[PDB]
Amino acid sequence: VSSAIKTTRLAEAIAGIQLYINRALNRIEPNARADVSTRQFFTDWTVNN
Amino acid sequence: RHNLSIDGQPLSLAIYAEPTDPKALLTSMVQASQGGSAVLPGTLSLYRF
Repeated sequence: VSSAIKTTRLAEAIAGIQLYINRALNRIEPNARADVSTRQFFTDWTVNN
Repeated sequence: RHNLSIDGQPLSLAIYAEPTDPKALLTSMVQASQGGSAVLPGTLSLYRF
């Protein structure tokens, strides 16, 4: 990204973890725990994302 | 990444630091050292003063 765009530490942490969750749930990174990925939080990912 | 909109319009107004005005130029008279004439010994006239 360019130096012009700004953010906050908490906002950037949220963006990073959101990206990680999407990659894990969509089988993009191997060895993802299939038991953990069925938690109620991840089932409702359509509104928790 | 480059701080543009979906259409490509920039989102930050730029600056250029306006050029520094016209310039004043002046001329001046110049003088130099000048000498004078000399005096020679005088002739003796044939006539009275």
